[PDB]
Amino acid sequence: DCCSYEDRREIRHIWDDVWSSSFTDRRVAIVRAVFDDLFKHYPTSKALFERVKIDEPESGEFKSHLVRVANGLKLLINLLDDTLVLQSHLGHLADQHIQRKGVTKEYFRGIGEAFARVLPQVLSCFNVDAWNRCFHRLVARIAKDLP
Amino acid sequence: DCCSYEDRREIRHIWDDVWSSSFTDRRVAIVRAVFDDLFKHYPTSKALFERVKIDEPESGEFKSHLVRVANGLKLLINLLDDTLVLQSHLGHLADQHIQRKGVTKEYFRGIGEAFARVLPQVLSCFNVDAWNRCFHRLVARIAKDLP
Amino acid sequence: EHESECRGDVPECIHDLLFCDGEKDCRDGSDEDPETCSLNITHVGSSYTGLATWTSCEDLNPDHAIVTITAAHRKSFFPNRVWLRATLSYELDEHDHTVSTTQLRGFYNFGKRELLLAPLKGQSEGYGVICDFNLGDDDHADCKIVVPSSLFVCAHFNAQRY
Amino acid sequence: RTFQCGGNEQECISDLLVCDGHKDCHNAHDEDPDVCDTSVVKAGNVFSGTSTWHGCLAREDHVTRITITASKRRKFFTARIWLRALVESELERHGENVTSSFNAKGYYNFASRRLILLPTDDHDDHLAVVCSFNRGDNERAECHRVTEATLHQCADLFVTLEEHD
Amino acid sequence: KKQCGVLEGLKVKSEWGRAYGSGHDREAFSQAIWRATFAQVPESRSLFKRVHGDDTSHPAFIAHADRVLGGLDIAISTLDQPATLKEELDHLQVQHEGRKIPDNYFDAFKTAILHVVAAQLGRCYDREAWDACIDHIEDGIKGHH
Amino acid sequence: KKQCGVLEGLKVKSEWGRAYGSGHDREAFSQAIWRATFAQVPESRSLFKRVHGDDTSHPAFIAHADRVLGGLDIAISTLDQPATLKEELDHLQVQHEGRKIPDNYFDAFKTAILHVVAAQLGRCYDREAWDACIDHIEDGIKGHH
Amino acid sequence: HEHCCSEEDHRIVQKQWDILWRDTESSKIKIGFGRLLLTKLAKDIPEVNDLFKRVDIEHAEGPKFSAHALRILNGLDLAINLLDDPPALDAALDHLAHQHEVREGVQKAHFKKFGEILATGLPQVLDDYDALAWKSCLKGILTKISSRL
Amino acid sequence: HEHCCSEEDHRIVQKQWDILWRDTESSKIKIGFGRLLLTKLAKDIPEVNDLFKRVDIEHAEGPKFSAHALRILNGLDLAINLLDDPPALDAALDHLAHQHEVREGVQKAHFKKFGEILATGLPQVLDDYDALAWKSCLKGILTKISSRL
Amino acid sequence: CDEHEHQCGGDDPQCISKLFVCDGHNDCRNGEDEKDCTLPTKAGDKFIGDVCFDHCTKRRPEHMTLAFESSSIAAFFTPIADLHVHIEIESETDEDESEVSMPADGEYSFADHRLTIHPPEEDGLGLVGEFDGYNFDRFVGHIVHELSEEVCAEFIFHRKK
Amino acid sequence: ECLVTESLKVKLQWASAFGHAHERVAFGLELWRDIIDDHPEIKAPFSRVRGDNIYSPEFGAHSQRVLSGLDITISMLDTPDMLAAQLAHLKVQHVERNLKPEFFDIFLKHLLHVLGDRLGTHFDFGAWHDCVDQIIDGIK
Amino acid sequence: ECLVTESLKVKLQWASAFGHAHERVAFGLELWRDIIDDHPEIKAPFSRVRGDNIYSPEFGAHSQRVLSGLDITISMLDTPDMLAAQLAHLKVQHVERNLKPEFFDIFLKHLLHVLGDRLGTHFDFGAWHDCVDQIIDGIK
Ligand code: HEM
Ligand code: HEM
Ligand code: HEM
Ligand code: HEM
Ligand code: HEM
Ligand code: HEM
Ligand code: HEM
Ligand code: HEM
Ligand SMILES: [Ca+2]
Ligand SMILES: [Ca+2]
Ligand SMILES: [Ca+2]
Ligand SMILES: [Ca+2]
Ligand SMILES: [Zn+2]
Repeated sequence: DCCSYEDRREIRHIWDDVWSSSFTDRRVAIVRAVFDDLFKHYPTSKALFERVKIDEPESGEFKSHLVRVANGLKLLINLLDDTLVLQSHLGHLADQHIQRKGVTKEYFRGIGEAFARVLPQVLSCFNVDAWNRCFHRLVARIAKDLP
Repeated sequence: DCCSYEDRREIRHIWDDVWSSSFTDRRVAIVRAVFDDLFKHYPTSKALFERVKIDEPESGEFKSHLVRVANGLKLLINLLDDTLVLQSHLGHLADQHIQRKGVTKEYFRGIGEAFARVLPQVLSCFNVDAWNRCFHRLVARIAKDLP
Repeated sequence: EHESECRGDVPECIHDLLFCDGEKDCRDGSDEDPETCSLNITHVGSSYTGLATWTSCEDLNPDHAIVTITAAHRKSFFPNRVWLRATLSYELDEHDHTVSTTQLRGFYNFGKRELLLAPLKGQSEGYGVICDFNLGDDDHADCKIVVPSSLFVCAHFNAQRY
Repeated sequence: RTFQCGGNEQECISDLLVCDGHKDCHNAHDEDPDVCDTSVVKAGNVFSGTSTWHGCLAREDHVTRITITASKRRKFFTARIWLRALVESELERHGENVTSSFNAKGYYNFASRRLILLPTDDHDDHLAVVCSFNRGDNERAECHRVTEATLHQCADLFVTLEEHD
Repeated sequence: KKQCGVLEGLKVKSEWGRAYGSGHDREAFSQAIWRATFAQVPESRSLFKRVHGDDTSHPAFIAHADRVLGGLDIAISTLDQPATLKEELDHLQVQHEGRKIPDNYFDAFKTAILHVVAAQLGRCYDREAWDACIDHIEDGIKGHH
Repeated sequence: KKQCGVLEGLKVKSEWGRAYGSGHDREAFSQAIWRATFAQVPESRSLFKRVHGDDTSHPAFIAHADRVLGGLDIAISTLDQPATLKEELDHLQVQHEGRKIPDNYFDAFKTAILHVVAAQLGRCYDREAWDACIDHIEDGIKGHH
Repeated sequence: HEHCCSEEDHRIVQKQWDILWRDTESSKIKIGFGRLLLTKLAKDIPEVNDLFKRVDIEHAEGPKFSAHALRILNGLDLAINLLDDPPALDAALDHLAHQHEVREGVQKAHFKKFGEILATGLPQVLDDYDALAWKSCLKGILTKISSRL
Repeated sequence: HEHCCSEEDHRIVQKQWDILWRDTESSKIKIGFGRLLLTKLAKDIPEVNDLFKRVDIEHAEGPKFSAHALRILNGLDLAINLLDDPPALDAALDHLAHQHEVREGVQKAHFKKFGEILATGLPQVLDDYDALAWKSCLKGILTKISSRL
Repeated sequence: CDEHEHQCGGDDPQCISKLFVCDGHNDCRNGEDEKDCTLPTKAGDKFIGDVCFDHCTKRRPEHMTLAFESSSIAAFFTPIADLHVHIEIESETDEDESEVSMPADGEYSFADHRLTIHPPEEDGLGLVGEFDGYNFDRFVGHIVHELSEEVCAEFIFHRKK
Repeated sequence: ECLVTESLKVKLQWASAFGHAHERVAFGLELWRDIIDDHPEIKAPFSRVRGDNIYSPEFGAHSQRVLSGLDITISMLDTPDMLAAQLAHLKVQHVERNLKPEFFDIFLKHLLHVLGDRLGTHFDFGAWHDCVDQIIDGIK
Repeated sequence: ECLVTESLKVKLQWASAFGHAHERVAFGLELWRDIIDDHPEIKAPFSRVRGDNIYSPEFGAHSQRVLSGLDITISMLDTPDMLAAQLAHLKVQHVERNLKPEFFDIFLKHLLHVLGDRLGTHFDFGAWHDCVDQIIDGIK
């Protein structure tokens, strides 16, 4: 349960395969497919995003959201080489979720499972373990005070 | 009695061995050890530094002095690749000693001997000749009008 | 990249996907002469070893690496590749002699004269391995234990055959 | 400063073990007799060759003659052959043929097959000579005259062991 | 063993990007594929008699091949836009109906593609996924299943 | 032939910096030194029976070695701070008194260090200087002269 | 559990820890740094002051302590420099465990704190610091050292 | 006495003196430069004007002198370009001595001055100038040239 | 050795000017500069080149014959032998079928076993083949832009025996 | 006016310029430094994220978060419905502070200056100005 | 406030940034240029050392002398008794001229700006500001 440097390298690459195009289309479908798996398992969470209009999947008010989530993840990964900064924004990323009433420590462990089930389908050569390891370290710090 | 380019290179290296640390301690002890040899041979000169309180070796008012001397030498050597500038600051360095009443042309030839006796003890692989050559060229110009 | 030179006197470059496919693709046909399409390397039971010195994925101090071929067939209609399966084994504790043995899948590229193996998918996700036999003959190779995912070099070992 | 072992079981060893008597490499190539042939620099061996100057002296292409005077090998530290040698340089100066020679002390390192010869404090300022026996044999070596400090290369010198017949 | 859905599409669409490539890699990629196809069903050579199917290396055929993959590109490159894909496939469907092409050949051509693509991608390549999608694309050209 | 004074200290302190080095160079530097020591006085192996002195390459001993040089570092690294050095030496002095270590061994160990250091520094290395200082440091550990 | 402080991980630590000893005045540094590190420990947990009493921690600049500052700081060096040889490092650390076992008063919570302190200090002297790599390694070290209390 | 204008020394001079002849219009340069150099000499020491009278120094731009400007400036070239072959350079310069010996009126003090002038001029056309190296070499040259007067 | 110098090899190297190789004077201690002065491409000889990389020739031909018509060495300057060569070419398209035999001057420098064949057509394209040193029955022929010296065509030439 | 190509051009150039991992922090830093030196009035609202010391991790984090958002917006230039939404979303996170609309005109000035260095002469100033502008006004 | 580490950090970074031989003159030059372009009022007191032409040897010399002193001060941050003395010594060599105390605040601004470029993102702004500042006030 330690995010090794090698593992970081693994991810810093794995990502370059999902976050290839500079066109929303792809990243969207993936992040979406991730959430759909979160909702199919922890339906409760669904309600939390009425603010962004999840009832209107193709809304755009919501699509944009998905992107922000995606990009927020992108930002994390693309910080794995600058530890100190990552450690800070990682905190800031927590606070943005602590003030979001209704976000459990569980929902996170849930979205984690999500990726681990989606990613292995959108690209080949996915080191599920390596991902899982460093993703957990990231999640843990984000929802340390969330439950 | 010509300071060759090779010789300059020799020194530009020899120095990097004495002026290693960015901590006074070392350079101090060396420059001091140099002066102690100047005073043991030309005791007259001693008096010249009452202004900096040589009577208080560990004073600090004096230690700082030693450093300034050291650094002034450092500045010289680290200029050997920019001839034209060296030739000017070399003059400026003279004027700072001509206005210092009591500084003979001799005392300089004396501090020259000093290094040539000290340096070979603080570091190995010291090309005494090469040093001597380029040090003389430096001294000559400094005390051209000093006697 | 993706091209290797004919073995003829003329250093012509043809695509990897064209060596040993039954059709003279090189100016002189060097891409089809036996000295090129020798299966000598991909022969069942073939084994190459050297001293693996790790530089990126495991404590381990230089130990013995052994990539050996376990089975290999060549689809009748697609000769360019000799699909195969092998095993990569490397010593763990030089003292009690524990040793890791991961099963691999992959092929052998006639063009690049390179052996490319990766883990079978679902077995502790171990390592892969790339061996170049550009050393002149069919018994010496420049192998490097990689991480399947990114082909990033976990360790390197110059190997010999037997 | 490291020694590469057998092309099969490749691995690095510090030249402080280069050839010390204890099997350090997996293939023990760091004790293989042929690596530590004392004969490379056997006392009495003489190396000559032309010294072309391009760095610290206005000398005409002359010849240098490195000849090993003596050679001790500490029984408690074999990794190095300590040795004394005589360096002569038959060069032409004002008028006729002169000879600028000096006594040297140094060592031979098996790992790199390097021979370093420094002047025996000969206060006449002579350039330390340095030879590498990278040529596949113990007969020929690639040398350079250098400043003991920077090791800056003043001249190129390719020597060959003189025949004894 | 799997259906060419949303994800499996994105995967193939991506992997195809790498395998297809460009320039010479392409002129060969196609070459390889066809050789693999014809090697399986030599009978089919007769259909491309119009575009020098006798000599796979003839410019006419080279064009043809590079031209075929072209469509396959459009197909794959739009597995995430059912609307459009539908159209391209339908378009192809037409250029093909009329020619007595047995489901037998399409099968071989798929196999060909798969084997070559696998050879080209080395390690990162999901077989089932491609199979599923190449299938869905072929179905759209035959009309059958 | 010379005393470990102010300058001779600075010299050794500096040269030691180069010879000591780090990482593997270190793990070897120490290795070499001990091998040279034990080769001189095999009798002494008996003292390090506790830390696998029988096999110089055993981790336990590797540690020990790397651990010893460590102190020597502190010693040398403070030849310009009599106050502190004094302390470190004294500290060592204790960890050693009690063990029947003859001035005979220290002598060999010094020789070892010197020979290895000389082998490591190539050309820029003052023998007398080191001898003088290694001595002063050893004296501070024995209590004798 | 085996991905903690990996080859790359420590290869990094080692590289970064070396940025420090570039200048010959290592003593002045090691001391000052180690001095501060121990001080800031006694600051957050005083029951420590009594443990380091033996080494005159009362006089931070006092040779008695300065020497100590080295020994410890220098021990950490040893640990780091043996990171690429687990068996050796292991032994090296186990030994450190015993040297702390017989020093009553020293409890685990002390190391946990020292670790946090060390982690906040390093990045202040090293411009290039990889928190993740370091924490991973420092943990393994500190733990094995206090595994006897 | 043998460390003056060493291999590195002149290797430098040579390299720096070449920065000049990069463009094909060397004539325009050599002339203008040599012209100025001689002019600035007659400026500080007039008894010179009479020596160069023979070459119509009165008309600086006059072909008579422009040609001369070259010959001299070009001779300096020869000197510099033979710096890496002492025996040749020697001979080459000795010859120049004789060409000046039979020209009465030309005294040593002239060269000393021309040297100072040349040393103040070069650095004005060459961005990369190593005063030390040049002075060393120019001295050796100027001296050997005037060693007959 | 430097850019414009010839290496004499042996167990004791010596750099001499390329203008001295095969000049009649023994300039090198060992003599290399004078013991290997045999002209490879001499009158009557023919060389067949097999293309393998052509990005400029007007015909992008499969082969290319190189016939040496005449060759004469100036009695006082042995380091360079002047040649007269006909570069033959067998092209064949759909709209036509051409044959060519462009003539060009050229020299061979014993200095570096490199024959330079001046541009035949006024398209700034010349041939430059450098010999092995020991072979002389096969040389790589680079077709270049004289002015630039850009390589844009490589042919392996074999002596037609 | 940012049409179809004028976007792709930026979307593409942004890629090369921005970069990956550290290469970015470097960019962000270089950017904000030039901005703050020109108009020190900005160190004010950046008080929460240690704007006094831009080299600090606190600010560094911020720096990155910013550029990231910029990345998003740029990656939405082709899809209007998402951009219009995203932009509106950003405007809110800003309006809540005393922000002189001219600050953005400044930010843009530099962002272009910097990309100018990074991209060189190929830098399609036109495309960017026309395009990034459209992203600023939606937040100004 | 410049304690023990905050110094070593500077002492260390100064090393890499400043450099050796020519690398320095380059630094000095780059520094003074940026300073004089920002506040040409300074070309005044530098009249003695041809401040009009910073590329001149006369000024070049000066430039170096300056940086050197800065080196000294920095190398004394650990030893207070020497610094306090050295600083006092520098104050004198300056006070004798019409020197607006703000000039130094300027000098500092740039010295940091420059080191920023040289050192990159690793540059410990905090440490420097806290530390070099103390050196200026002792001369201001
Ligand atoms: C993989 C880790 C996650 C990342 C990287 C992430 C990222 C983000 C980001 C960047 C925002 C938008 C902040 C803004 O622009 O105002 C956000 C908001 C939010 N996140 Fe997450 N998030 C993650 C996981 C989760 C999980 C597991 C939940 C729980 C279901 C969650 C619930 C929310 C909610 C409801 C919002 C508010 C959106 C709104 O109404 O504007 N997030 N998240
Ligand atoms: C190796 C050459 C020397 C160098 C590089 C050198 C350097 C210096 C420097 C930099 C200063 C300080 C100027 C200032 O900051 O105000 C100085 C001052 C002075 N130098 Fe030298 N110096 C050298 C040799 C000598 C010698 C041989 C003497 C004669 C004994 C001498 C006597 C003095 C004196 C007495 C001062 C005045 C110090 C004071 O009262 O502030 N210097 N020197
Ligand atoms: C998914 C696979 C296939 C795709 C995407 C495909 C695509 C194409 C395309 C784009 C053309 C060129 C149309 C034109 O520009 O005129 C073409 C032509 C043709 N296809 Fe296919 N095709 C596929 C499978 C097959 C198979 C299995 C056969 C039979 C072995 C076949 C037989 C033909 C023939 C004979 C032609 C016309 C040749 C000519 O132009 O004379 N195709 N195909
Ligand atoms: C200047 C040279 C020497 C220095 C600096 C020195 C330093 C050290 C140090 C630091 C230790 C480890 C103490 C600990 O952490 O428990 C040690 C242990 C020891 N030293 Fe020395 N030592 C020196 C010479 C010698 C000599 C000459 C011998 C005898 C051949 C010797 C025998 C021992 C023994 C047997 C141990 C204890 C081994 C154990 O831990 O079981 N030392 N020495
Ligand atoms: C990773 C950091 C640490 C290392 C590597 C380390 C290293 C050392 C070393 C080398 C000694 C000296 C043994 C000797 O030569 O006799 C020592 C002693 C000691 N350590 Fe640690 N130590 C560390 C952390 C701690 C912590 C967290 C505490 C705090 C309670 C602690 C408390 C002590 C005490 C009280 C002594 C006794 C010193 C004396 O009086 O001689 N150490 N440590
Ligand atoms: C290093 C610089 C100098 C060089 C290399 C040099 C070179 C020459 C050369 C080549 C000639 C022409 C000889 C011929 O072709 O007949 C010449 C002539 C002469 N030089 Fe110099 N010269 C130098 C310095 C001087 C100086 C310092 C004086 C100043 C008094 C001087 C005075 C003359 C005179 C008067 C002539 C006679 C020109 C005539 O009327 O033909 N030269 N010099
Ligand atoms: C077009 C470029 C800009 C974009 C895309 C942008 C984007 C952002 C983003 C995403 C945040 C982070 C919000 C969060 O996660 O808490 C932010 C915060 C902020 N922005 Fe901007 N911004 C831009 C320009 C500006 C300008 C011109 C100013 C300068 C005065 C500014 C002032 C702020 C402030 C003060 C904050 C909040 C700092 C804090 O979190 O304490 N932004 N900006
Ligand atoms: C913190 C950085 C500074 C340091 C450490 C410093 C250091 C020095 C030193 C050592 C000298 C040379 C004295 C000599 O040898 O004669 C000098 C001279 C001088 N400084 Fe500064 N200085 C600094 C900042 C300033 C500033 C901000 C100004 C700009 C107005 C300034 C104006 C002068 C002037 C006018 C001189 C005398 C020039 C001359 O020699 O004619 N200094 N400074
Ligand atoms: Ca073929
Ligand atoms: Ca390792
Ligand atoms: Ca050994
Ligand atoms: Ca000849
Ligand atoms: Zn000699």
